[PDB]
Amino acid sequence: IIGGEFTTIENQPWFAAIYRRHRGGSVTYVCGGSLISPCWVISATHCFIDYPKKEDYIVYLGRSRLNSNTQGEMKFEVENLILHKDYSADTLAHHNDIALLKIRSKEGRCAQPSRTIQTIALPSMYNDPQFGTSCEITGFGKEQSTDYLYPEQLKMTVVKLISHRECQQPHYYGSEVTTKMLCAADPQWKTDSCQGDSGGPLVCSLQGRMTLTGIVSWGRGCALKDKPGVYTRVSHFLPWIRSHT
Amino acid sequence: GXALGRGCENHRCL
Repeated sequence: IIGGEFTTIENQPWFAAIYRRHRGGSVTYVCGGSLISPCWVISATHCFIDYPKKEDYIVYLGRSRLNSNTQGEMKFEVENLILHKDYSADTLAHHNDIALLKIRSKEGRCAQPSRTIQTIALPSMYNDPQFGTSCEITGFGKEQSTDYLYPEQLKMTVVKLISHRECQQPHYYGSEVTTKMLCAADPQWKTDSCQGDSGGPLVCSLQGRMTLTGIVSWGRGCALKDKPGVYTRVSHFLPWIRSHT
Repeated sequence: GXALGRGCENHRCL
C-alpha cells in the first residue's frame, strides 16, 4: 500500500496473508486474500498461475505482521486451489483474475470466528456502489516503488471508485480495462495498492454492510497519475464463485 | 519474477 495507514487485523478480520514455501525451507509472502466463508479464501489467479501447486502455500488468518506471530492467529494449508480457467494476462491487464483457496488446519479444521477473524460479505448480483464511493484496500504490499522488502505491519488505505467511462480514457487505460474490472484511485494520486497487495480485498460499505467489491488485480505502476488500481469485479463472478465453493 | 507492478507477484520470469 502506497501511503495510507498502518493497521491491525481486528480492523480487517477477513484479511488473509498468503505465503509460499520454497525448496530449502524459506517461506516468502505471495499475495493477499479475503475470507468469504470459514473454509474459503478468495484471491487472484495471477498470484498462483506460475506455481499452481497447492502444497506450496500457507495461509494465515488473524495476522497483523508479516514475519512475526500475532495473538489469535491461525495457520492453514490449502486443501483445494481453484484458478479461473479463462485467466489470461496482457501487457497490463489481467483477465478473470480470481481464485479460491479452500483452507484447512493440520487438524482438518476450517476458520473459527473471533475478534480477529471474520468472513466478509459477497456482493449481490450486479450490485456495485456508485462511482465516487470511497472503499478500502488492505495488504502487505510495497510502500514505495523503490522498496525491495515488504512492510512488517499490515496497511490499509481509502480510495475512490472510478467509472468505466473515466478509466477507459486514452490517458488512463483505454479499452484495456473492461466491464468485469473496477478502477479505484486517490484523486491526488497519493495512495494506492502496489505489488504484493494483489489478491487482497477492495471493501465497500454497501447498504450498511461491509462488502467485498473488488480483488486487487493490476495497474500501471503504483499511485501514478492517471493510472488507477484495477480490481476484479466480484459481482460479476458470483456464478463462478457459487459453483466452485 | 517481474517487479513491474500488480500482476507480477510469484511469477517465473526467465
